[PDB]
Amino acid sequence: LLPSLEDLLFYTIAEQEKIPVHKFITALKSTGLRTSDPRLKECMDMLRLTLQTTSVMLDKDLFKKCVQSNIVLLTQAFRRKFVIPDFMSFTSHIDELYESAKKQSGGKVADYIPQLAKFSPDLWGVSVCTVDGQRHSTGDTKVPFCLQSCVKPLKYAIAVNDLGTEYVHRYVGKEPSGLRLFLNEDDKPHNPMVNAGAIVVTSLIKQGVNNAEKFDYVMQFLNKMAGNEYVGFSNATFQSERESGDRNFAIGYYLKEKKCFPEGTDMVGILDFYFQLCSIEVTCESASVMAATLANGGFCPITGERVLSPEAVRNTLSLMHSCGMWDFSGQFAFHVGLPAKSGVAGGILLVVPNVMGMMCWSPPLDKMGNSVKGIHFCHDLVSLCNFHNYDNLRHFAKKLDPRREG
Amino acid sequence: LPSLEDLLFYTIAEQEKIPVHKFITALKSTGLRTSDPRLKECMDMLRLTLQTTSGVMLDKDLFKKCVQSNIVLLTQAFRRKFVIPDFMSFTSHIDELYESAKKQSGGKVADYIPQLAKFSPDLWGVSVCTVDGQRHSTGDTKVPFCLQSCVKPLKYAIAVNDLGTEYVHRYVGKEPSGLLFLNEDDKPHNPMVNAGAIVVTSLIKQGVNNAEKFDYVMQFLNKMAGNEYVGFSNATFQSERESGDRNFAIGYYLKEKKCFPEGTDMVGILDFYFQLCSIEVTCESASVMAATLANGGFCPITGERVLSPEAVRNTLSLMHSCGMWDFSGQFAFHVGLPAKSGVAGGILLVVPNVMGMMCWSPPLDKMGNSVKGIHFCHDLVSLCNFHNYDNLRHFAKKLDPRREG
Amino acid sequence: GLLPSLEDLLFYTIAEGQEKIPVHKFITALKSTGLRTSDPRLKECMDMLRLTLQTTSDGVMLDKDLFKKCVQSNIVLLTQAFRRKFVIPDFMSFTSHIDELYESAKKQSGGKVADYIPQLAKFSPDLWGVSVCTVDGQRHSTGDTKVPFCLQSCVKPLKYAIAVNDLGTEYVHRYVGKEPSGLLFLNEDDKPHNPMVNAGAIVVTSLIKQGVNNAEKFDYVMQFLNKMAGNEYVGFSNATFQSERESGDRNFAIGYYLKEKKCFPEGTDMVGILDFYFQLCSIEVTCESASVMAATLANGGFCPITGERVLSPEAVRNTLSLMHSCGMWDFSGQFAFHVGLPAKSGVAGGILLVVPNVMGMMCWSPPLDKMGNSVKGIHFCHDLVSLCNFHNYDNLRHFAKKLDPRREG
Amino acid sequence: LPSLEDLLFYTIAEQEKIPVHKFITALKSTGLRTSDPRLKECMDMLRLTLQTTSDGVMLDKDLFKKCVQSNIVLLTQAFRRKFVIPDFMSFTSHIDELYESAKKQSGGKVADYIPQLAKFSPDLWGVSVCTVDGQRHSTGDTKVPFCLQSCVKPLKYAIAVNDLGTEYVHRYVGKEPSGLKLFLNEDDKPHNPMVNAGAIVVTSLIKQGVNNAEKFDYVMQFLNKMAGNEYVGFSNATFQSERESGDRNFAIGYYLKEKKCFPEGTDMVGILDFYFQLCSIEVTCESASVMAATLANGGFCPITGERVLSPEAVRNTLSLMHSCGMWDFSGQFAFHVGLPAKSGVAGGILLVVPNVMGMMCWSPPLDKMGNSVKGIHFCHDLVSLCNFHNYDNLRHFAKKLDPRREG
Ligand SMILES: NC(=O)CC[C@H](N)C(=O)O
Ligand SMILES: NC(=O)CC[C@H](N)C(=O)O
Ligand SMILES: NC(=O)CC[C@H](N)C(=O)O
Ligand SMILES: NC(=O)CC[C@H](N)C(=O)O
Repeated sequence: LLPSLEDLLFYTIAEQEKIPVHKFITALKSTGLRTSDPRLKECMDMLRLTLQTTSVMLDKDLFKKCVQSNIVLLTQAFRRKFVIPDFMSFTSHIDELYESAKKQSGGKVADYIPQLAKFSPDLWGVSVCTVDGQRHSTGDTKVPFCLQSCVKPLKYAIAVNDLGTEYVHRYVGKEPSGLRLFLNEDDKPHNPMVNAGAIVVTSLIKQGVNNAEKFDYVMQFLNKMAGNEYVGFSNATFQSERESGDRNFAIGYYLKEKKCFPEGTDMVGILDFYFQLCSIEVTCESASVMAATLANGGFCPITGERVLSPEAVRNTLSLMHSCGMWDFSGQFAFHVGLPAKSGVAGGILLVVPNVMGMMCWSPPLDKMGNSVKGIHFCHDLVSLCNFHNYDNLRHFAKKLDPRREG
Repeated sequence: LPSLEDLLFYTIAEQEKIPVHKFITALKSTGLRTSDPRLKECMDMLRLTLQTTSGVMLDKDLFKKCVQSNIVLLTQAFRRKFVIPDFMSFTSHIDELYESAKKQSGGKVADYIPQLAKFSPDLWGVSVCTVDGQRHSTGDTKVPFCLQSCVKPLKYAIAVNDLGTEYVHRYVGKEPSGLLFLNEDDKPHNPMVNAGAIVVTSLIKQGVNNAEKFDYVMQFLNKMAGNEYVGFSNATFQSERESGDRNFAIGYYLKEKKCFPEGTDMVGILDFYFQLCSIEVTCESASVMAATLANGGFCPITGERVLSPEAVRNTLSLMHSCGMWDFSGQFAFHVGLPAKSGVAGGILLVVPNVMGMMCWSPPLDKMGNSVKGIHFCHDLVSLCNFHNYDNLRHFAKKLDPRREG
Repeated sequence: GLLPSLEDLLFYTIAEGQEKIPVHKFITALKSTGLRTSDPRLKECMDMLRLTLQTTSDGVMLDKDLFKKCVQSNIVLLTQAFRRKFVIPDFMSFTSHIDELYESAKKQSGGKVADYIPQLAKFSPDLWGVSVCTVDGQRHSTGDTKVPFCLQSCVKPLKYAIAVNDLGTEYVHRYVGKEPSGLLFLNEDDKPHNPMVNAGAIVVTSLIKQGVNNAEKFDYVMQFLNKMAGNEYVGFSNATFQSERESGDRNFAIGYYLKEKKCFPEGTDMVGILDFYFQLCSIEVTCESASVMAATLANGGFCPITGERVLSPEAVRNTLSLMHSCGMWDFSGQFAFHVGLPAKSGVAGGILLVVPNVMGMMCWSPPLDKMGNSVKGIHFCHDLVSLCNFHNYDNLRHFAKKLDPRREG
Repeated sequence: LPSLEDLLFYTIAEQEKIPVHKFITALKSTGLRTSDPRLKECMDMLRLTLQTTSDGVMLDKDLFKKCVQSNIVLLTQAFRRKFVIPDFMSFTSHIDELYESAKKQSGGKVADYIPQLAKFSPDLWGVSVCTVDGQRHSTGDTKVPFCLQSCVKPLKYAIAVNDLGTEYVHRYVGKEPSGLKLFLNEDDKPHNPMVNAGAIVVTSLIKQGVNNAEKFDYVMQFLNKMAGNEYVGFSNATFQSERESGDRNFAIGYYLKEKKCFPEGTDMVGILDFYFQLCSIEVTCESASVMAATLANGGFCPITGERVLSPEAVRNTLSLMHSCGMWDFSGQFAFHVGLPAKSGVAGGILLVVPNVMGMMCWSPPLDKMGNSVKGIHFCHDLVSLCNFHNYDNLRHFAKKLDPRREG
């Protein structure tokens, strides 16, 4: 009845009675998946074992032997079922967008922390990870840098995940500021995407256990969001933050005075936990998986595991849309229309919902604290593709739609 | 090789002839209306065919004679290619949401003018027009009422269409205020508040007189509504102009702050502004206007291009963040849909790529938003993965009407 | 025992040991006290001197009989003048300081004549006048002190004083606040912040003489300013009034906003009140007549050159308090701290200035600084308090090196 | 030309010898206290004369001269009704009536944010007067120690301006009411020295360079001069509680440091400590009234004659007390009362009637704006009765009475 889906896929990769391993790997990579994709491990484990047998071809039987455990995911890849079918074409566009933004040399590397915010201004990296796990990187995408305020969406998602929308917003608002004292009309910080809200959010997570276990908890959570790619910690940055955090201590003592914390909070300990979270290191590549988890409804696209509740992800994307780019948030929301969160190390965590996640990193910031190259890339991207939140999917004038074939 | 009309014919038959009522009943179940302008040739031919009797049955060749001219649309309709395939199931959910909000009898009918205070608190209508022209109304959806601030996205869309983003926003901002009148640049905060709308009004069709400015807008609103009802309440306009002290304060303040293009007659612009607020619609015709905004600027029941994609994207963005007065931030967070409320009780609602809607009930909550409409919008999104930041693949237990199963 | 008459006592002081006093010698001695022979309180004495001067061809010598005859009806005021009982006893010396202060402020030629209406733009920037009227009626002017100009916002304390005079403190402040704003139309009770800014002045205007028409209201205020000015010059610039009404978009915005917020007494015709407000801004004074108005405020509401009670002590105290904190636009806080005098500036370049218990002054020069205050006048105010212990919180017993013109040596 | 001693002697012995009690009784009726530091030589010689009895309790012209000669100028001013309030006993009667009227105002809440303030009885109420000539009057609980709290804010600003001048001090602090927490005005300075942010900055200007123990002693020595060496103490219990519960003040201090509002070389956390100490300095109504009298008298302490503050310091302090001294009530207090005043959370109101007298009113129960209810009531009543409003007129003042005039 059914010519096995393995056999079907074998005769679309051949046409020619055996398939060399290199030709299978090359074709796989042209789909956008990496050979290292964790959902492909059994297939790659079977390829490693078959290759050990001789100093290397593949009949229909050996092909079924290697692909049968992952045949569904491989088929969607090879039959152009992914969110961006023509990924190689899309990748060329990202590279042009990267090169155009590389010429933008304005901005100043933040210097308030000595601790390696002596980063080179020429550092510039862009990483893409689609909701189906297709990957592309250009530039300095393996270099660790601190999330800084890029961590704010992530830890708010964690808190809404563990505690729910209602409890979290007992303590922090859900709206942009006004031209920004610290607290809105209900004497809550305005939203989780500014320092006061992030500090209150930090006090909500894993209450009860000590700070060392809270950090372990958040790290394990970030690991799931990144599909177990690079997450780390900059103790140097942490020490800088805690010695130069005069504004944050002011916020902390103010929040404590206005009774903004859940009962039982040690505010100075929370501030320390806050500085730790800002000092978490990612790379562009690992951070883009984190964004793609947000783009994919809370499922990590390269592992398939449910990481956040959909309520946590919708809420996070909403507040990233309106509050994520500091004083530029209103203009960014209007011209780019994408959930994004910037950080003072030069990172912009960018989310194209249902499509892809991205991390852009260039240390030189503009006057509002946003990476100059990153802001430029974001504008170009949406000017090229119909990814703006309120672009139309049918009628989009000169823009390109990478979700489509023609 | 075999004809599209025949394939469609063989789908509706099973049975060498299709009864006419069978064809019509199947067509309406898709959600298209018999009166759809894109179906006029089909329906005229059906009407003419029945006159020249010879019975009431359509064989293959007669079927081809009738549907030939609109075959593409009739097939997208019949092959379940529309944005909401199981439209009748969705329709029944709309009615449920309608009946829930009907019971929310709270709020106060606006009474700063006699025309608004006249309206019964119990008038409540909801109308739906998808981006493919599928229609559904429940309640008081053929009762005329004034757009009031619901016109503000529409005239801004007209301004961006004729003038572009960069020009228009020399005069008006693009953010919620959070709080007045002017932002840090001495511009009104956004086009969705009186000060910004008054300035947007002064950008439209500069040079010509007010009668021609108005007719230019009315003809524009007619295209957005697929030529359904757009009218004018002179009674409301006269009351607006004699009780709008606040609006006169804004207008003089704008003139003092030099907020208008050079050559503006501010009191004339205020008059034009009051006229735009007094334009009348029904839920049904306003829902087509919203659907045009849902459909990238093409009117879904006529196929006509009305607005630039740029105008539509801008308007949706500012409706999202600024369209529900002091509730805008909470609406964006919990509903996540572009919407615009007005003091007559209307909420102009857009679900991008899906549909436009108009909800109307005169009683307002103390933020100025129709109580029944606010309740309906929350219910709608609690039920369907329509929130701007819902996910289209993983959406918990929400219903997705774009799908079949 | 009995009485050697006060008239004869005074005659001997003026008659330096001689038999008769020539009339010119009496006038010169009188003028040296600071009083003007035209002082309304001295009219009988001057009438009698004029009658005596009629009997003779040229000049007359006054014996004690003729002296008592001319002087008897005003002998008390004349005795205080001549026995140095006036608030500034050595007025000639003080007058020389005012002239020095005047001359050095004359050199401050910066600022910009207001030009939002043509009438204000036409005034030359070198017009500069300063006039002093003490609470005892001693007068001094230097510069362009008889040139009419519009009170503009300088009228704001005056109509507020009229409203408190007629209506009381509690009623008036149902409608307007009593504090400086800081940073925009209404305070937290939805009242204009104070009567010294446009919104509060417009509301104050709607409180005065309600129920009669605008023409009768203006006559009423005009008569009131005449009393405050001791019947010196008060007028009206219809040209300024017309330009104000056609140019004041900000004031129309304010009036529509106040109407919206229900800031007016019930029954107010708001555009009619705006018209009345433009009229009040267009009232004309000179430095000399305006200094008498200031001196009425310095003197607890008694006009010092007529002795008539013009305003209640309550109206005057309220007015001086709000001029102190709110009278110099955005510069009020600095002016209160460094000058410490109730003052009120206007866009024509006037600064109505009060030294309570001492004197009133009008300084006028059209060129304004970026805050709307006359450059020369502001310079003069600072100099005056650098020189004399007139600051609100200068101490009257220990004031270090400042002069105190109230004291003899 | 007869001698001032003899002239005064005749004025008192209407008749060849004055009894001592008669001299003392007439002296106290001028309002001067027999303990006045300016009268010590007179008082010392009087008691020494009583020891060597002889004549009895009777003073002749030569004994009177021996006793009063060293203080004759002051005693003559007193006895010849030349003090600023000549009929002091009558004025005293009015103060008493005003006191009793405010005593019936039992509203308000004692501050409870630290236990030291919470333990004070609501019914404590005292009012003390010291004129610029040293005339003294007290009614109620005027010998009960309480903390200055924010009443110290004008006193340390006055010290700062005295030592450093107006221009330097106001590089760091503004000179106007705020009207609109905010913390900072447009120039990124605290609005004025009468609010916590400005006071904290002013605290950081005094005796820069020396340690906090020496800064504190410098200030205490300064307050003791203002108070004519009457009680100035310290509540370490209040200080401990202040620093343990001053979250808001730590917020301000870190914000101030973030915005670079301190002089360079400032240890903000140590300045916060010094600030809590200044708030914990103790006075009584009687000694605090002398402090306010010093401000009333252009910087001279009226019961010692000592120059304590420059006139510049005093004028600045009185100006900012006028417009900024009663928290959110400042604008209304300036309009209706028109007197320089400073309230504090322990119930004190430091009150200055310039050229006339200083006062301290104290009652712990505060109103919703932080001001003592009985004290606010007394200040209104005082100015309703007397032409002491800054913009009252000294010649035409309606039905008010002027205690400076005789009739
Ligand atoms: N803006 C950022 O990226 C955060 C920087 C730093 N951790 C702060 O809290 O201010
Ligand atoms: N909210 C509204 O619908 C406003 C309408 C009304 N005409 C106004 O301009 O205020
Ligand atoms: N400062 C002024 O004198 C302004 C007066 C002017 N007529 C106005 O109402 O604005
Ligand atoms: N406000 C006061 O008078 C004292 C309390 C104030 N919180 C302080 O700094 O001590």
